[PDB]
Amino acid sequence: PFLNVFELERLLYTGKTACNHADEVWPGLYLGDQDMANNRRELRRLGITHVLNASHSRWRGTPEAYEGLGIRYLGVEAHDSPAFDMSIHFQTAADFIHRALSQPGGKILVHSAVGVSRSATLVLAYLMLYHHLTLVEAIKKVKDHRGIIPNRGFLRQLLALDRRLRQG
Amino acid sequence: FLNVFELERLLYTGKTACNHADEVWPGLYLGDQDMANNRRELRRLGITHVLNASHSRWRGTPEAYEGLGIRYLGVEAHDSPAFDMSIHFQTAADFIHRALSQPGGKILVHSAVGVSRSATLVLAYLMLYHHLTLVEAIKKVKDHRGIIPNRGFLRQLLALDRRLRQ
Repeated sequence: PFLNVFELERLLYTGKTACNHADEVWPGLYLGDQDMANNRRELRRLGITHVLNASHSRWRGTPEAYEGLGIRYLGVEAHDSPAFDMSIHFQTAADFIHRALSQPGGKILVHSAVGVSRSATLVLAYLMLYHHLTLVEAIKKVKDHRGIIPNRGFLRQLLALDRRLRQG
Repeated sequence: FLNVFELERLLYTGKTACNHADEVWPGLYLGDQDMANNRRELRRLGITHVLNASHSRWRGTPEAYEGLGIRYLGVEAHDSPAFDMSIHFQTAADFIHRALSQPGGKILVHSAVGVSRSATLVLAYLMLYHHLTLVEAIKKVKDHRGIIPNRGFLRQLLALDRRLRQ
């Protein structure tokens, strides 16, 4: 009927972290939630050219408005569970983000359902691979602008990426 | 360097709170030092009591509070897992209770950053006066303000929870 401080901590980490539906966390890189992904007017207003859905649903498929908005789309199916292997998506998502930003005027929304875990993981991987931030560095840069908390398993995967990169 | 558990605390403690204070319970605002110094906001919100869980004894009661009629209790706590907040649980929950028992009463419980020292007394108040368990108190508050008491305060609230629930 009682717990230890570690389980309390895990519960506390499910508290409020997100303040807006999306935040620019890197020049031209917005990180946000499903609402922003479905907000045609805001996607219009912000000049969104690429969308990376890190929570792609085979049921809902590619949002129908993105064609009318000129949006290049990449959905990856992913589940926000410490047991899920998000690393299968690191390089394909990073490359996508790189070529979105590489384009003059390019602007990308990376999103999940909440915008704090699946999506945040791929952004942090993108900064590690393409800008050579440490895992801790990328976390500090992103959390300056959006309260992120990748699940424990995604953090363990990002730590392993951090290890492998810093060696080579 | 940093293990995953350290990465978690860095992410969740080092985020930027959406607001300088949040109503986490009816008439109970939990927030930071900025809000404590925000005369405009204090008046707009109708704050009638302030509990400074980060009180320094060489500053007194904030001077502006008397003219506003704001009643003050300062708790001289440090945000350290070695600091025993438990000796203040009751005196703090009492003050909060009197504030909220007053018609129109509204309290600001604050600390430096509004995540640990102040949050700890808010949780203790909810357990003592509304008989919530620690976990219930946390679920009540966490979606309004992303609190995270330091591990030692969590241990002292676990001690309280067990005592109150025999």
